[PDB]
Amino acid sequence: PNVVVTRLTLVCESAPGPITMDLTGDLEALKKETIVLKEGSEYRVKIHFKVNRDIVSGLKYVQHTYRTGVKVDKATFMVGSYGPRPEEYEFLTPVEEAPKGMLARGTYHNKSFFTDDDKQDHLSWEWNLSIKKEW
Repeated sequence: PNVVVTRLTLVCESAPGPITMDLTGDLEALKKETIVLKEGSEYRVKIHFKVNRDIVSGLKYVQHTYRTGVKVDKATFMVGSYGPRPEEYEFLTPVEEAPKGMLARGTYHNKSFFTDDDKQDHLSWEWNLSIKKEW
């Protein structure tokens, strides 16, 4: 395909190691993968993607976050226009603060969509974020 989503990374300097998932692999297995942030960490979501053949416009990243007892949190980010090249591009969301406090720890269930104004399903995937007192 012209657009290929390759990877999700949580960018956080204070993390003791990389926080990343390979989106070219088994998507069913991503749900079991442990993605941990220390509570209160400042981080950004980084989506890596390739544009292979043709200039594209209106790319968008959508993330739905499910947390027990809370209404689903829906966020849309404009990614924009990109031309073809061999090297992947990286899109980063604005910085956000991870949840903090005893009642905010544990599991956040995410469904992510990389799409565009034409509603193409470039990739849809699930992943879980675990918020912990320590790394």
